[PDB]
Amino acid sequence: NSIQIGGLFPRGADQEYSAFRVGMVQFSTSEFRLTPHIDNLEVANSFAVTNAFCSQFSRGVYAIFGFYDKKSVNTITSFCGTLHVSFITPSFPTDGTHPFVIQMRPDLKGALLSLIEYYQWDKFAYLYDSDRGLSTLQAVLDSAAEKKWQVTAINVGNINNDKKDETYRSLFQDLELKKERRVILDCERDKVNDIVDQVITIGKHVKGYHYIIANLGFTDGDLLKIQFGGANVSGFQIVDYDDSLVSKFIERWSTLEEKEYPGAHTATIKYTSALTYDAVQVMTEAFRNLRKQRIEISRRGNAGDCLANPAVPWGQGVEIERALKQVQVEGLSGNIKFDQNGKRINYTINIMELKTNGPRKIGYWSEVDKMVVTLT
Amino acid sequence: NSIQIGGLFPRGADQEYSAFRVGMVQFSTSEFRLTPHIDNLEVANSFAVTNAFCSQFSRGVYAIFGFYDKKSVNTITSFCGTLHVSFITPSFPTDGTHPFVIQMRPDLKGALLSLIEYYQWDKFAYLYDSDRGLSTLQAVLDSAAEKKWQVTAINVGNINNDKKDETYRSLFQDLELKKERRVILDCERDKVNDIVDQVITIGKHVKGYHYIIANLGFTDGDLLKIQFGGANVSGFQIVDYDDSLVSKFIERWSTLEEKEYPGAHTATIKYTSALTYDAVQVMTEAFRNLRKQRIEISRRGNAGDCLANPAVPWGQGVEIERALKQVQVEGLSGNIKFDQNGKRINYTINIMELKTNGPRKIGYWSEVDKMVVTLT
Amino acid sequence: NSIQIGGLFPRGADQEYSAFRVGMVQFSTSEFRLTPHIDNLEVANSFAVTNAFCSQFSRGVYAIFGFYDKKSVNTITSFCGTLHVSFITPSFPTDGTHPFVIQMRPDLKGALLSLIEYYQWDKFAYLYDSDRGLSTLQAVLDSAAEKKWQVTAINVGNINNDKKDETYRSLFQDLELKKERRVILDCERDKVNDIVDQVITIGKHVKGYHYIIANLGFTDGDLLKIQFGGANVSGFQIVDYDDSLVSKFIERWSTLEEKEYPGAHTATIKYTSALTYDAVQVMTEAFRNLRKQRIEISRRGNAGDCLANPAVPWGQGVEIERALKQVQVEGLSGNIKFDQNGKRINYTINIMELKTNGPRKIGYWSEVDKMVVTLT
Amino acid sequence: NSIQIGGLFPRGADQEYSAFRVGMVQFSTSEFRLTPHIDNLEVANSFAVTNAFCSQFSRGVYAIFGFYDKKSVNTITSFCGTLHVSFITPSFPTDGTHPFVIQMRPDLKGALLSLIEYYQWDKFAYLYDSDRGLSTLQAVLDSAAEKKWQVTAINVGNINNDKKDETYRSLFQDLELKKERRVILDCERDKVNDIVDQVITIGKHVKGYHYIIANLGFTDGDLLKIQFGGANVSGFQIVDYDDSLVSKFIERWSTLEEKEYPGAHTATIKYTSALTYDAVQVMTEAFRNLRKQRIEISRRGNAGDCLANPAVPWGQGVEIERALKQVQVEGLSGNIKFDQNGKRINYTINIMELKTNGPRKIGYWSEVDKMVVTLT
Ligand SMILES: *[C@@H]1O[C@H](CO)[C@@H](O[C@@H]2O[C@H](CO)[C@@H](O[C@@H]3O[C@H](CO)[C@@H](O)[C@H](O)[C@@H]3O)[C@H](O)[C@H]2NC(C)=O)[C@H](O)[C@H]1NC(C)=O
Ligand SMILES: *[C@@H]1O[C@H](CO)[C@@H](O[C@@H]2O[C@H](CO)[C@@H](O[C@@H]3O[C@H](CO)[C@@H](O)[C@H](O)[C@@H]3O)[C@H](O)[C@H]2NC(C)=O)[C@H](O)[C@H]1NC(C)=O
Ligand SMILES: *[C@@H]1O[C@H](CO)[C@@H](O[C@@H]2O[C@H](CO)[C@@H](O[C@@H]3O[C@H](CO)[C@@H](O)[C@H](O)[C@@H]3O)[C@H](O)[C@H]2NC(C)=O)[C@H](O)[C@H]1NC(C)=O
Ligand SMILES: *[C@@H]1O[C@H](CO)[C@@H](O[C@@H]2O[C@H](CO)[C@@H](O[C@@H]3O[C@H](CO)[C@@H](O)[C@H](O)[C@@H]3O)[C@H](O)[C@H]2NC(C)=O)[C@H](O)[C@H]1NC(C)=O
Ligand SMILES: *[C@@H]1O[C@H](CO)[C@@H](O[C@@H]2O[C@H](CO)[C@@H](O)[C@H](O)[C@H]2NC(C)=O)[C@H](O)[C@H]1NC(C)=O
Ligand SMILES: *[C@@H]1O[C@H](CO)[C@@H](O[C@@H]2O[C@H](CO)[C@@H](O)[C@H](O)[C@H]2NC(C)=O)[C@H](O)[C@H]1NC(C)=O
Ligand SMILES: *[C@@H]1O[C@H](CO)[C@@H](O[C@@H]2O[C@H](CO)[C@@H](O)[C@H](O)[C@H]2NC(C)=O)[C@H](O)[C@H]1NC(C)=O
Ligand SMILES: *[C@@H]1O[C@H](CO)[C@@H](O[C@@H]2O[C@H](CO)[C@@H](O)[C@H](O)[C@H]2NC(C)=O)[C@H](O)[C@H]1NC(C)=O
Repeated sequence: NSIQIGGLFPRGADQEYSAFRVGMVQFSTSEFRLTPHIDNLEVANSFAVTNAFCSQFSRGVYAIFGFYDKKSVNTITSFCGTLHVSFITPSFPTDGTHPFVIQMRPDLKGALLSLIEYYQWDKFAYLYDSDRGLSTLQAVLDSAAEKKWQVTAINVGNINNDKKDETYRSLFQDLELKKERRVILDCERDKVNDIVDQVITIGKHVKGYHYIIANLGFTDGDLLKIQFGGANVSGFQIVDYDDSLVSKFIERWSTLEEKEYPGAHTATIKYTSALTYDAVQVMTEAFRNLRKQRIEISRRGNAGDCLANPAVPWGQGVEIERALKQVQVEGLSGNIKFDQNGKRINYTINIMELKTNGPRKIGYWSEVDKMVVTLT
Repeated sequence: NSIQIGGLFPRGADQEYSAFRVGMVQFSTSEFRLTPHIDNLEVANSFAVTNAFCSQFSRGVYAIFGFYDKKSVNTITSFCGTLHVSFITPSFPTDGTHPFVIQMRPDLKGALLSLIEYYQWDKFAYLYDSDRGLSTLQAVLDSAAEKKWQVTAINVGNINNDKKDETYRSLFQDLELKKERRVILDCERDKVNDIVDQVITIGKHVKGYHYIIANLGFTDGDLLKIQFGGANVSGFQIVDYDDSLVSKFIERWSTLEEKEYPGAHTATIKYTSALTYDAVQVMTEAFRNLRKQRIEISRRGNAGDCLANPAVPWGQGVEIERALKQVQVEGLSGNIKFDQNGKRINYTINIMELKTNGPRKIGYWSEVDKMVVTLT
Repeated sequence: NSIQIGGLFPRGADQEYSAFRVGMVQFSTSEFRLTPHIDNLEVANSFAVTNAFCSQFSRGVYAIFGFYDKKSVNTITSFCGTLHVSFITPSFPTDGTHPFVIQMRPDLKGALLSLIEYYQWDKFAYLYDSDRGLSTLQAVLDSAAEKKWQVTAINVGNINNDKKDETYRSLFQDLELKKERRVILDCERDKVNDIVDQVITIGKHVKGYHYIIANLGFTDGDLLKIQFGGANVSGFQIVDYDDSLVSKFIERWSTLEEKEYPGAHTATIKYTSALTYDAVQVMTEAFRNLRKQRIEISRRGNAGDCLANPAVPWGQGVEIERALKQVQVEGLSGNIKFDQNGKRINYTINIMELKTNGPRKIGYWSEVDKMVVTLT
Repeated sequence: NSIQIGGLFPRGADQEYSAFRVGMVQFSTSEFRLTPHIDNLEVANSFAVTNAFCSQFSRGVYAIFGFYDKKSVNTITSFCGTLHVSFITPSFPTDGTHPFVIQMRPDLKGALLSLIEYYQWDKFAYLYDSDRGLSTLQAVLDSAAEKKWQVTAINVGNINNDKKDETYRSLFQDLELKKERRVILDCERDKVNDIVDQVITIGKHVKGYHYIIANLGFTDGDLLKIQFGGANVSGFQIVDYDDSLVSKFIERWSTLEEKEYPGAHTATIKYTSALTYDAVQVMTEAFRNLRKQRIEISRRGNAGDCLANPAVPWGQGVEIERALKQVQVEGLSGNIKFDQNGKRINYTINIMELKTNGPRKIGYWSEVDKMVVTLT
């Protein structure tokens, strides 16, 4: 027995594809071995996204895995919820109840606001980028209205790379006029690193300036260049490198070569690749549970084409969705439990601060609890 | 000769389709005869949008007219820019330079900020809706950062109809705590009408309050219920009902029947329908200019399909885009000139206020000029 | 046996006729069977009223039910007192002791003045209408002479529908000059509804204002549009919807159909219909008491005609009047006891106010007692 | 040739019937002599009013003359406007556009308010009686609202004759508390005389107390008993005893006996009888004009009965109405001109003050002009 699936990896996700392969070979069980068909493309081009989607749909697959941006999430959700096709993705969640989508990246607004109100903040800033959405921004604004805050929102995505230095320096210069020393950074690795570069240039890495990285790869970025500025730097983490299974995976990972497994001969791993690993795990577990449910869902014939008018769903797809949304395991990120829509639940988000002795966890967060303090 | 085009209209665009037909029958001529191919659908469904686009592309069209939304704009832009197929639309303009897309709805952030600084505001509120994007909100915030303002942003898009009453009344009830007497409404006609209903129900249309309808359909809404409250009100109107050709069109319009041309036996008209009329005008003018420039665009063969790998555009698409962007005429909205990106320029936006007698034009805004007031 | 009566209902008394039929079918019994003879007409036309009266008198009726107005009350009273034919009516009671007329609508001047002195008013306004007379106005004035008040009386009866808007808005506009924030509305349901519409349109339902609905149909009007304005409101309600038999009647009432019993598939009921129900009740009780007292009333011969000169009454008319005035039962309006003149006594009028949650009974007024407040 | 008409005179209108006969014999022209059928009755009993009306309608008459009170005006207006029958009356006018009615008593609100504002009044009283209506009261109240006055309205009609002295004395006693010396009296001869008696009893006839009699018989009442109190007494007049025709009529009138012409051996005459005279005159003139219009309107057959269902008008009645409403002569009251409704126009109202030398005219009033001052 075998299975046909699809992989939508953007040009440049070498580490993510490496982790995908590592998981496919680790969880490989002769009882049922999967057979994917990768398709790399510009993920921000809905045209190519739909091309690959229809290719993998006609290929006769049951589930699809891949990323998406704020320019293709709508396309993906529509196509999936129409053709009743499960789509797994670590990319940012969706601002709605989009079915047939398995969002592995947990939420962040909760822990972010918890940390904020824990540091007792009332006037700060928020530098955002539209590369992921504006749900965090909307949550921040509503919490400010309900908390009597004074936010200073700014966008740093439309700013090209040719005038970045001049612009950023201008923003940091005209920011001190309001005596604003505390700051937030809702951007990806590239943007946060460019911003830290501009910061070290202006020399604002001195103490009194607090910084929050509103992502999960607090350890993936270049940090040692500002760890000595005495600044109040913080950040979140989703992977805990000090656990049994994650440490074993890291041992098996760093010892790999950068030729047959690019972006894999390191001690740290991107949370995106960790979630790709966990996604391989959960897909294997769901298909195994189906195999153990005394059910065969082999497509009767060719699945068809996207443009089939009218639509042409198949209930066994709903069964696959229900199976995927009924999993509970422990992966690199931790307890992986889902809800009826697809979002994650009952997860852990380790908080981290940058101290002279390196990053140090100072507690965790969850949905049932508020922020916790562990480091005495 | 004859020409074939496409049409994408939502479920409920009766007035817009009527205006489209009116323009088709008015601007027609023996020179060329358009051959539309209408296709109604849920414009917020990317799958249906792709289906309609591919149908009208296989039909062998030379251009397309239609609307879009926050959940289909990226799909439309990608498909057009890839297939080199133009696409006219009055919907909210894109946040970038997307080729092969003719935007008819001019920008609003400039005039809005000019009006705000004219009224000399420093602490107000902003009610937005996830219907046309948050470009206006982002601009308001990134300009408040430099204008020393205190904004209070709120969303009203995720509100259901059963709880709309209790929710709206809670908003303004909370705003009393902050002493918020000045407000901005960046919402659609129905949403602003519901907001105004709740406002008058609560008793806030009385003097001491100010409101701003952040849209071009100022008169498009029902203001008679808030005209005699004594509260400041302001807005924008892209069509000046006191002009020659617009008055002639209104004469030909109100006289018509609500049977063959629904939403037509009235003196008011929605800016969406006005822009539809102007769109038909500019398309006819462009095709006439092309046929007059001793040119040939007729497709030698068929179009194939969207998913033809690799993508295969056709040459005359660039010429058609250059034509549609090389137009300078006048219509309901006023002068109609586009830039390389396709957005409008050298346009005017008449500012208005709600007096006890009726809404009068206090001034107008431009791109090369600021908010020119009219003291009279 | 059977009994024949008459019925005079205006053009539009659907709810009242429905309540009449409901009472006829409810209070019926094998003891006696009523035999109504309905006759609709313009109640404000004395000629038509005389025609109907003479028709139903020649028909050989033993009593009559029906309404009247300021232009027919004298006709009805004279005809009845001359022919010794009783006449039940919920319409406004007469300004005197007119025999053979059973008034069901209890007085209001006492409770109104008690409420006024309870709120401690000294300078207010009074809007009246030439629809039920000016007894309330005359009493208000002759009591202000002794209470040291400053009244501002205004009429709204001679206002047409085309100019109602501009006229109503002019009234309250002029009242601002006198700083008139307290008001009384002695008008019908439709008139008070129009007044309230114009009030909310102008922005005077906000705090700092007080209103009093000088009628028993407090809930009969639409208050949801003025409930959340923040302005004081008060009124009277003769039917307490929170009682056993009234609740049972409402259960039997709302369940009914709007086809056979129009204006019946609702939980609210107009005091006119309630008094119609109570009128049927008391008439049945009186005829049963008569048949039980070993009496005979059946007319030996016909009735002749109204204009029989000289007038020739019949003896049992005085007995029927004594019976109808010798009744003491309970119904929707409450206890039902009459005096020698025929007006009601030992009744109750529940005072009410408009709270944000709903209209609650703050107290009640009586004849032998004053305005008993309920602090709870 | 002859004519049949009707006369509705209340029991006690001996002087009015005498004047009626005097006019019928004076204007008696052999060209056409009228033949009335008098019918005395209690004018405040609509039953008897309708009885007499139907009697004179079946008798085969063309026009009707008589009085009415505030308890029969509606009956009269309805019957007339229904059967299209002209009704002449000196009684108080109607508060509406009641057709087929000839109101000979001019208006009074105009001249009353003119005199008031001429004496420069701002705080006074108003003692009214419902024996005529409340139009004067409503006019006074609206003029007060539009003039910033402080009126003190009081009713003295409901007060029986057994407690009149005690009540009146109480009102005069508790009136001085507001320092109210100026007073108005809107009552008939009996009530005004009783009030003057109570006044002379209390001794309030001293100067400083002003009094206005809001009727036209300022000279018909008992005045010499208070003419010496030095009070500021005023009053209106409609008849000027110092003119040619009126003086000749008085000469022919006083010389008559009180046996064949009761209430006629005097030097003064009631304005009601003067208007009866003028009504005889105008009816004769209208019938003469019809005779001179080459038209015969003899009823084809028996006119029928009131209760004829449906109604049974006749256009020649409309012709009679148009003829009566197209007269212009000079009678005891002066220029008698009518309007489309029936009211009078272009008349004179001589004002009068009570001085030690007796009543003295001090000007006049009209509809085209305001109050005038003649007595230097
Ligand atoms: C950077 O991080 C350090 C912790 O490593 C922060 O230290 C402490 O900051 C808190 C927050 O302000 C202080 O608490 C407060 O004291 C102020 C004094 O007026 C009071 O108003 C607050 O309500 C609160 O109680 C705390 O005393 C302070 N202690 C030490 C040893 O630093 C530091 O504030 C952070 N700086 C920035 C710019 O975020
Ligand atoms: C509604 O609109 C009216 C007029 O458009 C506003 O009246 C305006 O109120 C502002 C502030 O109260 C006035 O500005 C101030 O004027 C004084 C001089 O009186 C000056 O000393 C201050 O420095 C400031 O400039 C403005 O003059 C006044 N406009 C007019 C025509 O009188 C009103 O405030 C608006 N209401 C709301 C709730 O927005
Ligand atoms: C609407 O109703 C409320 C309450 O029913 C009214 O509040 C009432 O206002 C009056 C006058 O402002 C208060 O009377 C005064 O109270 C003070 C003590 O605060 C006393 O010294 C005065 O001699 C006088 O009695 C009354 O207490 C107050 N009621 C409550 C419960 O606070 C309000 O005025 C009404 N508004 C209108 C427009 O009628
Ligand atoms: C009774 O009638 C006599 C006329 O025969 C009135 O005489 C005059 O009354 C007028 C009205 O008040 C006086 O005019 C005023 O003088 C006051 C003084 O403060 C002024 O405030 C007014 O604006 C007006 O100009 C007039 O002087 C006075 N003259 C005489 C010789 O009496 C009398 O007032 C009447 N009394 C009453 C109680 O109606
Ligand atoms: C939520 O997730 C936690 C993850 O720890 C669940 O709890 C424990 O589950 C892990 C496996 O994920 C076991 O190894 C542990 O023995 C469990 N107990 C403890 C104390 O760690 C937990 O059951 C999940 N559910 C809820 C409702 O919290
Ligand atoms: C911008 O638009 C204006 C119209 O608002 C245009 O100028 C008018 O164009 C006509 C020709 O169609 C000229 O005759 C007028 O003189 C122009 N207006 C003025 C004030 O001169 C034109 O398209 C643009 N004009 C400018 C100055 O940019
Ligand atoms: C006035 O009306 C009341 C009802 O509001 C009546 O009294 C109730 O009548 C019942 C008999 O039907 C008695 O059992 C109750 O005791 C009465 N009420 C009270 C408080 O005692 C009755 O018709 C009149 N009562 C009075 C006191 O006038
Ligand atoms: C209004 O009535 C007057 C009454 O005097 C009319 O005028 C005079 O009419 C009388 C007859 O009624 C004549 O004897 C006079 O010769 C007329 N003139 C004068 C100066 O008295 C008058 O015509 C009527 N019409 C209007 C519009 O006022």
